[PDB]
Amino acid sequence: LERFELDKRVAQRVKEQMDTNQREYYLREQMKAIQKELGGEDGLSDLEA
Amino acid sequence: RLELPVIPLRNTVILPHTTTPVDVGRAKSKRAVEEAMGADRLIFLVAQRDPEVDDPAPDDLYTWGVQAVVKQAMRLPDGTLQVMVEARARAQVTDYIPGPYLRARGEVFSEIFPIDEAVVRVLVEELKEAFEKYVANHKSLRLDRYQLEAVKGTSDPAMLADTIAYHATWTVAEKQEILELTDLEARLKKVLGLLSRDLERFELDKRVAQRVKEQMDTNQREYYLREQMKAIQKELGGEDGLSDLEA
Amino acid sequence: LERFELDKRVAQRVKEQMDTNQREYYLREQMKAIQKELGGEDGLSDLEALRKKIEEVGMPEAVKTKALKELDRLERMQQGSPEATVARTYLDWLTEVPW
Amino acid sequence: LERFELDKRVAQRVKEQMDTNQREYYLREQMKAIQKELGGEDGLSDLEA
Repeated sequence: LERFELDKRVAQRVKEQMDTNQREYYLREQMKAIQKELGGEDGLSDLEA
Repeated sequence: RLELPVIPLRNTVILPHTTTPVDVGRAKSKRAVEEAMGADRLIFLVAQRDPEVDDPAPDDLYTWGVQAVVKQAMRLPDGTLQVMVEARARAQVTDYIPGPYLRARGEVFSEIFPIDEAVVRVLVEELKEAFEKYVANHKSLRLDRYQLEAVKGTSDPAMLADTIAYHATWTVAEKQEILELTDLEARLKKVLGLLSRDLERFELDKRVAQRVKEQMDTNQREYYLREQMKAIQKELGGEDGLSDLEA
Repeated sequence: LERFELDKRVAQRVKEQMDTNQREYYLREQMKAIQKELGGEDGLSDLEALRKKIEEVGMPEAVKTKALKELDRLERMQQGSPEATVARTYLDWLTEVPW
Repeated sequence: LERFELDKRVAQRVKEQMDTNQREYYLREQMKAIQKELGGEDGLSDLEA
């Protein structure tokens, strides 16, 4: 029964690891989407200039 | 003019002519409701000082306010005295004799009256289409959707602004700068501008939601394609990255 | 008509400058929440003290635009680094000298 | 009563040391089977070496 309790415990730790990985991916793409919308006015790059 | 108890608040700003439940959950303040019934059942609602304190003080009010009045005599047996109000009109303070219990020496109401009413007609129909599509857009409001279909037909831009700008969330200092002028049709313009900024931030949210989704689908496509490349190297196999190692 | 419309276009620039820069207020508010949940604190109180100290000391406006082009390469990276700390201390050394 | 209190406490902490053994043992079982399926039985030979 201790073995089964240990299985539930590592099951929950697994699922939480997944969801923080997923949301941190989501939010870095949020950040860069917002970011290039902000830098929308300037589209000129240094090498093209 | 009849001095009235300024009954203290948590965060809620009231506009005139609106039935509103005020939940007096403070034993420093329910006795101010006893003093309100000892003051012709009358209230004078002045805004609580921002970021909140829990003390009725002279350093915990503002420089305007409105009067209200009891509608239900509701007791809650937990330390709260629920009062139903309806705000009258805007006035101010002659002598705020401080507290417990706080009062202001009451005024008469500030009485501004509409001229230039066809611009008000254009701005009421702009308000109408604006609030219409505001309800249609912001579904984070979860609003009652059976009401402006009933109350569209009136022309009372005071009461129109009251009930229309009442139900919807924008912050406390904006409630202040509506509450804190005698200027009428400019504050109607202010409400319309609030609606405009609502629609603006709505559409900017939409835009960055779409940029999110296309970056997601792009990364998934690029992963699928790099696996197509790997497996093509596999089923060519003569081009193994390995017989060079055995050689 | 012509003078009223001069004042009208003045109020047009008033409205659109308020719209645009309160709109960027909204967008940086979103970046506050995002940087919080990913890293530590509100970006460890970064890029807000620098942004409020560029506008207040001095300065010639070419220096100010030069600094605002250096805040934008710290919107792309904050981790580490052997790369972003050089521009960080560069703009620090810029903003701290007197005008 | 006192001597048998001593016996019961020392035996229960014998079971506590057995609980430490069961924790580290069973989790070591799980982690080495996972480390094996991340290996080919090599990556299991050379790391123990």
